[PDB]
Amino acid sequence: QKVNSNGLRFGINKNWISRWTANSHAQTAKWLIEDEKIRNLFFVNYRNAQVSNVEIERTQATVDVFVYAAQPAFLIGSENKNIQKITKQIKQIIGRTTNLDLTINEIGSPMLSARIIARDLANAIEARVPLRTAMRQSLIKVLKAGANGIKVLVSGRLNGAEIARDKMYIEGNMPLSTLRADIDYALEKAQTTYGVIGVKVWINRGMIYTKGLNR
Amino acid sequence: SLAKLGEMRTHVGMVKRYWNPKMGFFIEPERKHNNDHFVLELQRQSLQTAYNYVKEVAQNNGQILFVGTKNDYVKKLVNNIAKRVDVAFITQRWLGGTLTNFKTLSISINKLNKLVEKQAENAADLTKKENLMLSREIERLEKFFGGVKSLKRLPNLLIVDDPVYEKNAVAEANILRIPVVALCNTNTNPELVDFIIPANNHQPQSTCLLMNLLADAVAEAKAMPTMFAYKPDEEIQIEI
Amino acid sequence: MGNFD
Amino acid sequence: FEERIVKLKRISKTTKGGRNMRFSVLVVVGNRKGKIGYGIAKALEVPNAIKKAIKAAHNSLHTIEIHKGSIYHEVIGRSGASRVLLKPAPQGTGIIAGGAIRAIIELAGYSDIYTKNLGRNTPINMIHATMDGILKQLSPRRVAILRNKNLNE
RNA sequence: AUUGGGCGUAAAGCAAGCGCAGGCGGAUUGAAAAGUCUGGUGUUAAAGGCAGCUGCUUAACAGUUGUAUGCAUUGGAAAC
RNA sequence: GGCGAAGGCGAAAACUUAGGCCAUUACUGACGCUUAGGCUUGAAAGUGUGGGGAGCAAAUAGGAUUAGAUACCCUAGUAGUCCACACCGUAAACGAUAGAUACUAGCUGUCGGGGCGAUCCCCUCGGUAGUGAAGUUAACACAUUAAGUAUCUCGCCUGG
RNA sequence: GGUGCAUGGUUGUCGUCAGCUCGUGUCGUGAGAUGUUGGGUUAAGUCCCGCAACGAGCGCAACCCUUAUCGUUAGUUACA
Repeated sequence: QKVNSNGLRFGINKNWISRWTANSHAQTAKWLIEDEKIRNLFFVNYRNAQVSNVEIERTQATVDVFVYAAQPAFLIGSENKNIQKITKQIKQIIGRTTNLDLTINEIGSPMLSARIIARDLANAIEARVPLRTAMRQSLIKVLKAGANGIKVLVSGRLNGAEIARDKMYIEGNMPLSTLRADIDYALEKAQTTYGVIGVKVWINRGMIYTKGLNR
Repeated sequence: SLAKLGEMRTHVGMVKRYWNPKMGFFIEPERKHNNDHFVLELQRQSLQTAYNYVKEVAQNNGQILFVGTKNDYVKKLVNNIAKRVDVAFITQRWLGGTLTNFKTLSISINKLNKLVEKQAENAADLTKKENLMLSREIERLEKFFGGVKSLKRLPNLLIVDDPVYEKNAVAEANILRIPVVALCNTNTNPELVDFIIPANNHQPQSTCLLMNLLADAVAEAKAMPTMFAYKPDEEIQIEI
Repeated sequence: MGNFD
Repeated sequence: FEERIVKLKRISKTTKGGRNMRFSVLVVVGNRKGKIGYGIAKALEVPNAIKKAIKAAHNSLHTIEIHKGSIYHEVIGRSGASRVLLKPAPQGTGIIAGGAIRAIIELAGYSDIYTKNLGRNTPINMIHATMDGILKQLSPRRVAILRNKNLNE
């Protein structure tokens, strides 16, 4: 019944995930599922990508590709094997007229990227790593770098039916009656032989006071 | 030398027959007028012992704190002693977790210091409402912490002006192994106190003299000469 | 212990 | 050091909206040289409770002098209608006690004493009874001091 | 539950009193002889235990040596 | 508030009387505690003989209450409710503390005697009450009228 | 084709009420109280003098948007 903070803070406190526009109700659904195709491909098909976000800008058969990944060593790598294959597959999946021209540039030590934290929690979960040590590791790696409040929840089994352990942990600063509280969020569905575990993490990226503008 | 008698005109008197037998070692005769009377030899010996210990801890060159919550005369008096003797002080109700724990209030003292340095830097870097609100916050913080700002480690020694009303402070002191001296009014528990000063403290006429004597005892650490215990002039007393 | 000095 | 755990009491507090789960843990700390402390901790996770109890026990340390792993005179630890009797043992026979009492005995430093709990079997009560028993011992030099002759006869 | 529990609210003080025997009970002087300790003779069988040896390959075991628990008992020891 | 072994004992008396308390500097000298057995009373109800039924009211009836009124209220009414004889011996018959000899912090209120001595208080021998130390009891809580440490004698507890 | 009496996700509910916790320290052999436990104020645990406690987290309010007022950039495909 609670509201999604990540969706709450979109549009007024962060740059857009996809800020393009074209003619409507003629082809919008096609392009808006085609961008979600690459979104899912970078979110699932490559667990080692550690992509922070996705940004697609389409304008009349001309598209720019913004790709920010915390681990660049498996997109360019050696002998340029990954780039040609993935670009050819994406060209097949989007059309044979547009140009891709992707750009790669690393962010400043993304210990505030909730997405990669959810990825690491999953890599623990399918490794049958117990919840406690994994969450301690994530909390250490996010907090020791220097940042504000975090809170993590896990929902589902813990290798046993009749769920009796699914807690909430918050160890910082996170207001909810202030839109001026820019934050990062991740929700992931870890897979186990017992079912699916929903892991949610909120990591506060600090307070952006005295800005009053969206860029 | 020390332990003058003639000037110390009012040193006895206590509330109506509430004395405890644990102070019977200090009440030799029997009094018919609903009061108590001490013996001068025992109080001079206690004063000498207290002087010895305070000079020892002055040679220690540590930190001292005074406490006080009863009648405002003692409060203003210990304030004076604070501005005669460089020492921390408390003008309001004693706060728990002060001597049995240090971090809990060390962080608060550090926050007050942060506010102090902010005010030092800030002269026109704030709006109107927030400036007044922060000044009020400073006032509220110094209401309990203003005197106690020179301590960076657990204090070596304090004193007690009234063992009765500040039983919390003496209990916390006894919990730790560090000692404390107390202006022991009769009927108090002597087992909690380690150095006993048997003199009147409920009345201010004796409390002022005792406070002045202890301030003079501790004042030698600064190479700053004593005021009383050697001067033939009588002390001042004004109440109405 | 009277001998902290 | 080593710090065995003795009791893990699964408890909770029932308020509006149900039972908030918060279990308690018992720990005892010692150097095997005389220093002894004990700690109670309530928390909703095991390791933080263990750490809190260890810190609390370390904040209540106290040492006892040794008589070659034994106790030279009988002591009984009075604690809430739950008393433990301690009877002297020869110069080396090995440990004899119940689990909690045992761990207490070898962590204190002793290695030979006759122990028997009387009454109930709540762990903290035996802990307090054993503390009372060991505390109420006085060395032969103590009674030598209280008498004119200060020396072993 | 003498050694080693209790009887206010958990099981438990008779609703109380007058109150035989029966168990106790202020202090001393002197004789005392039932307890209390020192003395050995009769035993308390032996075997069985407790310890030390001997032997069957050590042990199991058997034997060996002393070991004690209870009443007579004649001297005495003097506080209870 | 005081006595009474317990229950209880309140208008006024006279009588026969019962047990205390206080100084006992007098007298006798261990006669003092308990006492399962044996006896002395026994809150109320009820039982069997005489007064009375003034009020009261178990039961019975009538009227309302709700599906239900043998109870909840009103009207009367049944013995008993007292005074005399013989019973019956059960009470949450409570301080839920068996009965005596010791000692132990205090503090306050209150009844009697002695001297003191207008009432007002100063003490002592005592009882009746709260407060509240150590100490004790699991806790509540007890405390100079112990549930504290002691000790003695009779009873009771070994699960509903 | 199943089983929310395995699940994620989302949602209803008490309720846009206002309370629910934690860190440190303390009383209590323990449960647990402790802060949050008294009063002044509204919508509030809003704030404050306290009080063996000092702080921190969520709770709402502030900046978020819209409307009611005016100064200015624009006067068109509204003014004319």
